[PDB]
Amino acid sequence: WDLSELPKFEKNFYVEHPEVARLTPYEVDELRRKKEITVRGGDVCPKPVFAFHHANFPQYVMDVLMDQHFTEPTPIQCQGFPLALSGRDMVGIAQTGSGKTLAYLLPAIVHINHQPYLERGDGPICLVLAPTRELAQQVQQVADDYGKCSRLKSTCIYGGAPKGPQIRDLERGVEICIATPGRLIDFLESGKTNLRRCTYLVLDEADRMLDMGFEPQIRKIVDQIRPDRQTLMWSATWPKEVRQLAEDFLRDYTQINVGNLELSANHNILQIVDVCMESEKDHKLIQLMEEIMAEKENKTIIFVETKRRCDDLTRRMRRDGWPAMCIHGDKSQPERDWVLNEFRSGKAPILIATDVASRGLDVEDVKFVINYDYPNSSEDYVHRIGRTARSTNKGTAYTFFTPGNLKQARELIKVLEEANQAINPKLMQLV
RNA sequence: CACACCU
Ligand SMILES: Nc1ncnc2c1ncn2[C@@H]1O[C@H](COP(=O)(O)OP(=O)(O)O)[C@@H](O)[C@H]1O
Ligand code: BEF
Ligand SMILES: [Mg+2]
Ligand SMILES: [Mg+2]
Ligand SMILES: [Mg+2]
Ligand SMILES: [Mg+2]
Repeated sequence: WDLSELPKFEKNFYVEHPEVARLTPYEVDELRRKKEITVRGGDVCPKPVFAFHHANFPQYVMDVLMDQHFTEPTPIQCQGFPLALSGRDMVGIAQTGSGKTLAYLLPAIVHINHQPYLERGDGPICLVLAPTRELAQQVQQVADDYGKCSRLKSTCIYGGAPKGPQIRDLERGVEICIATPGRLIDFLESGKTNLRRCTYLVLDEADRMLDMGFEPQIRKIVDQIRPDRQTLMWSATWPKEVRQLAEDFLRDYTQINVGNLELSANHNILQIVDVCMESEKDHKLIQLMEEIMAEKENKTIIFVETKRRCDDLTRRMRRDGWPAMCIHGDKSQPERDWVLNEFRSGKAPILIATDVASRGLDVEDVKFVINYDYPNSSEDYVHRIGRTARSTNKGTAYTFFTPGNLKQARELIKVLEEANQAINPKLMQLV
C-alpha cells in the first residue's frame, strides 16, 4: 500500500474529562447499565461520557447544541463520542431515532479541525456513505448546521442530479462529503475527486451497505482509502450475517450496543399487528386512515413491497380524494426531493413508499407507520417502524400480516416480545 | 427476489 509514501496524520486527540476519569470500573459498568450500553468483551474502549461538555467539542458546536435545546447526550452518544474521538475503528448499534448521526458527525468535526487545511487537489477528510439519496441529503444538512460555524464545507454526492454542481463542490474543496455509492464510484473513476486525505470513513446504515446489492460498491470505494483511516459503522440493526464481512473494512475495532443485544425495535413505538387475508388489506387500510385522519396529528407513512404497488395504491387513494403522495426509485430525483419536502412540511400528510424511505429518514411529527405489505426481513420491519417515535417522541405502527408472510412470523414475534408488546393471538396461532 | 445503489 506504499506504507511510507503516505503523509502522516493523527487520530487520537481525545482528552478525558476529570468528571469521567474519576469513575472506577464498577461505577463505569453501572453507568453503562443505566444507559443500557454494552461494550463487546475484550475490545479497547474509553469510559462513556455523560455530559456534552465532556466531549471535547469546540465552543461553536456547544452553542449550536444549546440553541437546539439539546440538554444531554443520548446513550449511543455517551459511549460513541469518546470512542470516535479516541480514533478507534468502531461499530455503533442503537435504536432508531436515538441520535447516531451526531454521534458520528461531531467527532468528525473535531477530527477535521485537527488536520492541516485542504489544499488544491485535496479530496475530503471525512466521507459518509448512505444507502439512499434522500438520507445522504439529510445527513449533509445536519453536518452543515455544525460545520458552518467553523468554515467547514460539505457536499452531497448522489445520482439523479446533474454532475456539474457536485463536481464544482468537490473541486472547490470539501472537508465533509456525504455520498451514495454509485455516483461517488463514478467520480472516483473519472478523477473528479480522490480519497487520499480521507482519514475518517463512516458507513451509516452499515448492515444495509454490506448487503448483496451494496457490498461490492462499498468494497470498490474502501479499497481506495488508506488502511490507517478510522472506520466507523452505525445502524439500528446488526445481524450476525454482516459481522464477519464487516471485518474486511475494520482494523483493531470496538463494537458497542445500546439496548438488547438481539434484534430490537424502539420501545416508544406501539406495535399493532393485524393478521388478515391479502384481499382484506384495501378495506382495512381505509378504515385505519379514516381513524387516523380524524386526529389533529396524523402524519402517516404507508410502506408497500414494490414500486408498482406504490404507484397503484397512490393512484387508488388519490382517486378517492386522499391527500397521498408516493416516493420510490422509479421517480425522477426532482420529484423524489419534492415529495419528501412536501411530507416534511406537512402540506401532504400521507406518504406511500417503498423501502427507499425505510432507513435513516428523520421526519418531524410522523405519528403513524403502516406496513401495508410486511417487509422482506425483520430488520427492515424494525427500520420501517422506526420512522415514527424519533428522539423522545412516541408513535404507532400498524402492520398487515397475511398467511403468505408465515415464514417471517417467528422473528416478528420475537421482536414484539422484546418490546413488551401485546401479541395478536392470530399471529401466535400462525406458529 | 424485492428494494436500493453512477450513466
Ligand atoms: N442529545 C440529543 N438530545 C435530543 N435530541 C437529539 C440528540 N441527539 C440527536 N437528537 C435528535 O434526534 C433525532 C433523531 O436523530 P438521528 O440521528 O436521525 O437518529 P438515528 O440515526 O439514531 O436513527 C434528530 O432530530 C436529532 O436532532
Ligand atoms: F436509526 Be436511525 F433511524 F437512522
Ligand atoms: Mg482502530
Ligand atoms: Mg482507527
Ligand atoms: Mg438490539
Ligand atoms: Mg440514522
